[PDB]
Amino acid sequence: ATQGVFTLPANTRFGVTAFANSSGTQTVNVLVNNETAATFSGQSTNNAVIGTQVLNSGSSGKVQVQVSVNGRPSDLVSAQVILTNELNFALVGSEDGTDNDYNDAVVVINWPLG
Amino acid sequence: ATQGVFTLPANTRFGVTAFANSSGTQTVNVLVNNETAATFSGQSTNNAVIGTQVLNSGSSGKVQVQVSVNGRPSDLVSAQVILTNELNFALVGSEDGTDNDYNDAVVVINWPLG
Ligand SMILES: *C(=O)C[C@@H]1O[C@@H](C)[C@@H](O)[C@@H](O)[C@@H]1O
Ligand SMILES: *C(=O)C[C@@H]1O[C@@H](C)[C@@H](O)[C@@H](O)[C@@H]1O
Ligand SMILES: [Ca+2]
Ligand SMILES: [Ca+2]
Ligand SMILES: [Ca+2]
Ligand SMILES: [Ca+2]
Repeated sequence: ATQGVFTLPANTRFGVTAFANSSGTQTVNVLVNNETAATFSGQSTNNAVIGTQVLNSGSSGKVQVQVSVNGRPSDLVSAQVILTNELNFALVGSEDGTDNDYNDAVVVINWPLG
Repeated sequence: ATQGVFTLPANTRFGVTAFANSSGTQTVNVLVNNETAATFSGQSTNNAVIGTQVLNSGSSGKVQVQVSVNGRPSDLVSAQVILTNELNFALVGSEDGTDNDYNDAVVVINWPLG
């Protein structure tokens, strides 16, 4: 099934943050309305933040997260969680190798802000 | 019900990251084995990271997140979500006022690392 695609409320500010836990350099692309709005790149095996950004969901609200390592797309896992019917989380995990820990690039999207 | 308390695997490294979305300074306390392991403090209305760190779940694996503003404890919402039976997220939201957006301090715990 398709992973890493989330439908946010339109024209809403959201935060996106990426962590790295891999020997390979992780590249995270954040797509809004099917067009690249942010790109994070970095390497770390200690959960270092390779990028954090505030974006706008745009007119369609469609937000897609893509992860790649040296041009090869990573396998993604994703889910959305809503707490007390207000606080939203869009979580993405990714695997670039064989150990299947799916933390090589961890992307957290949270909204609302402010 | 009790919120902000998660049972992690024992002696396991985990990342903890806090965001701020409020006019008040957020004080986030991360407890391990009922003892304060880390304290984040900052103010932001644009989802700025007021703290990110790698900690150890300890001999019991008990991790508690506490949030307070000007000494007054905030109301917490929390849940844990596991993706592909391996990737773990512990999420915390907090409310310091009356608008009930529960993003004033957002804490995300993720494991495993590396
Ligand atoms: C090799 O590059 C694979 C890779 O890096 C390891 C340090 C570990 O994080 C593994 O999960 C990751 O896929
Ligand atoms: C005011 O101090 C309350 C406070 O700050 C606002 C800017 C908004 O973020 C609100 O949710 C927060 O509780
Ligand atoms: Ca991996
Ligand atoms: Ca890894
Ligand atoms: Ca609030
Ligand atoms: Ca707020």
